[PDB]
Amino acid sequence: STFTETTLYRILQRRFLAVQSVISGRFRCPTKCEVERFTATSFGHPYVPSCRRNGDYQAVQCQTEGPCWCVDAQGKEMHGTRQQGEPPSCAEGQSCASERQQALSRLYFGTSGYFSQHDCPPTIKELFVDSGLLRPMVEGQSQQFSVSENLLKEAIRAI
Amino acid sequence: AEGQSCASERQQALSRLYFGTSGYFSQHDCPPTIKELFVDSGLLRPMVEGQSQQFSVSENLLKEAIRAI
Amino acid sequence: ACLSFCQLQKQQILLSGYINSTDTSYLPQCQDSGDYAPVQCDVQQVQCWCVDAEGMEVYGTRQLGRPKRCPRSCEIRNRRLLHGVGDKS
Amino acid sequence: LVSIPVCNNSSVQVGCLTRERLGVNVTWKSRLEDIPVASLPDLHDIERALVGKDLLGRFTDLIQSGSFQLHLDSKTFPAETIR
Amino acid sequence: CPIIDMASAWAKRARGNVFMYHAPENYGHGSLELLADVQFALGLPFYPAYEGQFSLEEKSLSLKIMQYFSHFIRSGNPNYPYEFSRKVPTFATPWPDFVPRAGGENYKEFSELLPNRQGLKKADCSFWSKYISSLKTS
Amino acid sequence: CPIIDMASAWAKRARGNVFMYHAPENYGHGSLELLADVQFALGLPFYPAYEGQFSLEEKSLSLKIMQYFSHFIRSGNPNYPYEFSRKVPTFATPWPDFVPRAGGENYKEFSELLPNRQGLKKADCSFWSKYISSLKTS
Amino acid sequence: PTVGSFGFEINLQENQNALKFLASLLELPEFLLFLQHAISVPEDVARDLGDVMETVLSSQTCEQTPERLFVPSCTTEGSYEDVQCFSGECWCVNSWGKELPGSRVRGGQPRCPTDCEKQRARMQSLMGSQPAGSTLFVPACTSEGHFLPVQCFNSECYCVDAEGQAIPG
Amino acid sequence: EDVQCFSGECWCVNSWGKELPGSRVRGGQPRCPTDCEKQRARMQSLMGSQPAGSTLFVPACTSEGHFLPVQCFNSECYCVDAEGQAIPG
Amino acid sequence: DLRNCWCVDEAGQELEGMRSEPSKLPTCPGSCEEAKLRVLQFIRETEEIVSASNSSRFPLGESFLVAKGIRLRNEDLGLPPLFPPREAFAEQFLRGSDYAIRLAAQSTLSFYQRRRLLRSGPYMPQCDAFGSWEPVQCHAGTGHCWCVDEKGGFIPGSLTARSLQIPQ
Amino acid sequence: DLRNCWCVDEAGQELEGMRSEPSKLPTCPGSCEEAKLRVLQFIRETEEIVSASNSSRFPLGESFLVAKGIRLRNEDLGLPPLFPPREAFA
Ligand SMILES: *[C@@H]1O[C@H](CO)[C@@H](O)[C@H](O)[C@H]1NC(C)=O
Ligand SMILES: *[C@@H]1O[C@H](CO)[C@@H](O)[C@H](O)[C@H]1NC(C)=O
Ligand SMILES: *[C@@H]1O[C@H](CO)[C@@H](O)[C@H](O)[C@H]1NC(C)=O
Ligand SMILES: *[C@@H]1O[C@H](CO)[C@@H](O)[C@H](O)[C@H]1NC(C)=O
Repeated sequence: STFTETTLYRILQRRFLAVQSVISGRFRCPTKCEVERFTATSFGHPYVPSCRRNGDYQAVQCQTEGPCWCVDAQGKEMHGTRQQGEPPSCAEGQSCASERQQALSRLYFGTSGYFSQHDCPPTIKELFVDSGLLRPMVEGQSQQFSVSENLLKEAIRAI
Repeated sequence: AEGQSCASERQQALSRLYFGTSGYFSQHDCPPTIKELFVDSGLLRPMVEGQSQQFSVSENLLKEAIRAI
Repeated sequence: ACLSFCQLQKQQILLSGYINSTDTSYLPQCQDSGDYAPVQCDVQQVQCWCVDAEGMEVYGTRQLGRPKRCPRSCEIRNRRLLHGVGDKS
Repeated sequence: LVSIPVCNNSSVQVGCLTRERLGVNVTWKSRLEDIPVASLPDLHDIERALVGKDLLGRFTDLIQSGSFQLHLDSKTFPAETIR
Repeated sequence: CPIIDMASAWAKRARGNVFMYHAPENYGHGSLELLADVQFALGLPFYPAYEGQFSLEEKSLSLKIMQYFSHFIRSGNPNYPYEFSRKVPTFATPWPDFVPRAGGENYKEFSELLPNRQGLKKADCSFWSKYISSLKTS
Repeated sequence: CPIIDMASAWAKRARGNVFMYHAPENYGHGSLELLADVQFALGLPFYPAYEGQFSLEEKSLSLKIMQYFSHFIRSGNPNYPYEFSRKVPTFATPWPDFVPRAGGENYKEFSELLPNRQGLKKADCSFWSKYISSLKTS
Repeated sequence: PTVGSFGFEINLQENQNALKFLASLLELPEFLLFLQHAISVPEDVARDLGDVMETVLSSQTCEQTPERLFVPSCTTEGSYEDVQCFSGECWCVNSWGKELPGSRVRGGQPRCPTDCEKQRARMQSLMGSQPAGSTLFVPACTSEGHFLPVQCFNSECYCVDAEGQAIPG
Repeated sequence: EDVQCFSGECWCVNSWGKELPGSRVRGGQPRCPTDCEKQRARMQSLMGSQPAGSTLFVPACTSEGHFLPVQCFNSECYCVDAEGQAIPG
Repeated sequence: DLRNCWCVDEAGQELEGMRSEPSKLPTCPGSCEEAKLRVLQFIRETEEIVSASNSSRFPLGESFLVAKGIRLRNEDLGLPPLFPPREAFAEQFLRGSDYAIRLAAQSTLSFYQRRRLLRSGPYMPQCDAFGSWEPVQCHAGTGHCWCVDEKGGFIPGSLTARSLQIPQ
Repeated sequence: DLRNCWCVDEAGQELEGMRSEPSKLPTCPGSCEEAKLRVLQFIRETEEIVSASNSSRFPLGESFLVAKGIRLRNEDLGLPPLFPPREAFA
């Protein structure tokens, strides 16, 4: 219909981002985190952000020799935290307490197993990661890859 | 007493249950050196085994065979 | 915590209708994120239009009460191009 | 983290009562068709995730052990009690 | 060991999906000319002649096996009843296709849980296929 | 596979008692010219040079191994310190002798519990001894 | 070091080796069969094909869910604490969710492994990917998990502390 | 007695002192095997000491341990009771 | 009208709790009320071991030994063999794995909460007035309104987690 | 006579139950009395959970859940976190 879905366009963005891989280390354009980090480092003003190689914001973000807090994946402050001194611990792989609540609500569900049986996603553990399909990706001949897996999931996304 | 040796053996476990704490001795409370010399190490296997069913070898005859000989 | 650009304007209109005491029939309806909601109108809700995320009113989409969808940043720029403000691509 | 909005236009109401005490009855509310099971798998949780230290406990600690400064007509003034 | 290289040479053609099963040894009712994989597949526990001779577990196994062959004869894949709808198969375990490569070569074992094994007789189908294939030519 | 037929042809002579051990793979401290069976036997965890480099479990293992070789060099049997006293050996597990027959061929594995295994490399010492011994002569 | 299009670190030797691998990834019969099953992923579980690569690279660590009446034990702040019990057995876990294999003791509670075991079982496993005779340093330690006081490597034996650094002299 | 429990697992035993292997279930209590399982697992084990093709009668039964109502042998299928004797006719 | 007619389930097991007279008509539930009776009986013996917990008639280490598979007969402990109902607990703590692990967990909840909140209990399966299953089944406490057909059994897919409309 | 000298076992673990003054001599058992003290402490907490059994302060299903490896914190059950000594038993 328009110029977008033409094959003349999608070859150009693939030739653009493949050059951007050997230039920037990313198989993508820079996201909102990486632009804000560069413009803060350029003019030298405080509050430089932090980006954990995925393009998203790193969670706990401190400014220069001052207060510190944590941020979601959008650039906005979490209101229940501003801790002077040590950096906080915001959801850094702390998914047990949410998962503890699912087990207690399954514990207090009637009796006899009428439904409580039926309460990784489905059809992925037994099609992709077991059936020889992921094994070409995270494997090879030796150590000389250092293949970042926030680059391969950027490789399949942009291509 | 027709193979009713559990109730005697139940008393040995209860007296081991009520023996102090901490395992200072209670570890040290088939006979020894028979399970790992005779019935495992190929020595009994010539007796209760053969080529086929045509033995009916009574084992109150083999323990009478070694006794009288 | 400090105040978003919405709630800067929603206080500035409302006290101007309190200091001068002359009412203005518009106040924004921004969400929790601080930026504007796309649909914007007054308390009587008779003409609700789509707005840019920066704040300026998108010219043309003044419906009579409820936009089913609002134009986003491409389709505004893609159509104003086709009206002819430079950069024919 | 998932976002659950708990307020509306009808969350707060005011009125002068004894000529120097402007009361306010804040009413948080949140629809149950906003909170997934994977977020809060129990109605007991939606009690405790609301009355707990995140939302109600942090707010009581703001108005008790702190300060709160409203900004009207270039006049800054405190606004907290406990009742 | 022919049926492996029947599948693996067919799968390296990459012209169609390749699937493989393997029935276990089923000791009971050896009074039938059919064997332990066709009877689970062509509706034999439901026959009027074979009424009561099967349990409610071999019979319920032999309905998810009929769903395996039905979704294959309809769509060439025993997980999807059509060739244009790809919702999640919520009837049994999702069959993975025979990937003709090391780290793969998957199949399905027709037991009560229908599990996904990986590599059938890979010791012995390296014997007749790699040892003897050097002994016969040399 | 030589050491099996070294033992089994020696044991079918029936002239003396035949005993066999087998040390496991011991990954640690590969900085020694001696290996994992002699060091447990000739008092190496107690040496003044090797002070502290061993645990209190490899060291306590290497006292029941010294008792194994001592009761052999004294009496030809690693369960009895004399050739005329046959009380029960209450120091470790009773070593069974290498019975050169199917259902036997016992040995000792020098691990923490000192267990009695049965048949060392019987797959692989049927390979070099029964397969190739027909391939070499024919 | 290097500065790219922005404040980026460029190990260009690392970047060139990835694109050599990426061209070899597309020249495979078994990537086309990976891409066929990536189409058949539903929309809610994965929006884009990068989200297919998000779930698949994450599902390789998802062990099958335990018995339904099991409930984990968290810390004060919630940090998925060490000894993790169920009906008779307890075991020890990482910070992530899986359990350390072999640590499933029966009755009582296990000791979670110290700095020794998770250092030596790595280098016992790395010993299994070496040429024959090509040893490397395995920290041998006591049954209590504390280090043996004199570690050894390359025909050199040095004394250690309770932490891992060689004290000099 | 039959069900023999310990810390988490229970199992089932004979009259003599040993336990039936494979019956060590985890949690709750197992069902001790009926007249079916100790008859067929003998003749499944006796099937393993036969020539190839030389079948013999294995009593197949339900998951509840009760017999399948029509047992079969030597291309002859007969109905049974809940005990084992063939009812005539 | 001189015969005693009780009624059983499939495979002939008596629903104990009654015995008919020669001149009565036995009430017999079907397919939904048994799954409501057993839940009523589960809450019943939940309330039994919270009463003996209040009455202080058994040690606190009693359920630990039954969990570990150690059975003390009353002949061992000197007391008369039936003077407490001792073998009640060891029956109803060894009925199943998933059964007794909930029955303790429901009781320790119901002991402290009655001694002191949330209006949440277990799930009683609501039936119709005929005796069969209501086709919609809502669990207050979570928000799951699922559907059940044909003498029990969750039909797959039909689950609804916290919606405004009732699942038809 | 101004320093506080307690005493430990091997590998430096304090026998808790005391703290010395600047002008006292700490009694320190050896090798047989610890194995008599722990048995005295075992009979002590044997007599503790027979008192709470008499006092009726804990449910009868409490020890069943700790046996099965299910740990209920006091935050879950509405009650204040230290108002009973709940985590003594577990
Ligand atoms: C209206 O109120 C504003 C408040 O800032 C004031 O500055 C202004 O002088 C007033 N009058 C007019 C005519 O705008
Ligand atoms: C808040 O929103 C509701 C719903 O649109 C509306 O009825 C109400 O009038 C609004 N509040 C005010 C003060 O306008
Ligand atoms: C809010 O609080 C006030 C003061 O306690 C009370 O009179 C009123 O009923 C409450 N509710 C509403 C809806 O205003
Ligand atoms: C226990 O029983 C007493 C009477 O003996 C009663 O007053 C009390 O309410 C009961 N419940 C609790 C939790 O104490």
